[PDB]
Amino acid sequence: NQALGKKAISKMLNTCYRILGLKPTVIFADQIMYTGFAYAARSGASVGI
Amino acid sequence: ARVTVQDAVEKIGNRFDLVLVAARRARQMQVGGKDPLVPEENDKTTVIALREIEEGLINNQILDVRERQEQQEQ
Repeated sequence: NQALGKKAISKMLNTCYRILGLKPTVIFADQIMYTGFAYAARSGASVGI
Repeated sequence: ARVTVQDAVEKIGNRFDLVLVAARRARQMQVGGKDPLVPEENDKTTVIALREIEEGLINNQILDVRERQEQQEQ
């Protein structure tokens, strides 16, 4: 329930590692990467003048 | 396929000795004179030895007592 700006993501991954273990944090990292890529492409943010 | 060896690590905790144990088990099953105790999923003997350790059926003491048993047999 935040903006997840490259610092909340790191903290969330750290809590997942320090709470659950190693396999769940690996699967979580892969899922985060995939969903981020898909939704960044869907948004279509572009830089104009 | 064992993508993570965390459980095998914690079964016998060194992250350094399990390499030796798995190497010994793989040599036994690859050179000859051994058969896997877990079902073979057409994978290499490396992950088979690691899965054997993960299930808890192979460690240093068990391997040593088995070797003693075969030496006594011959």
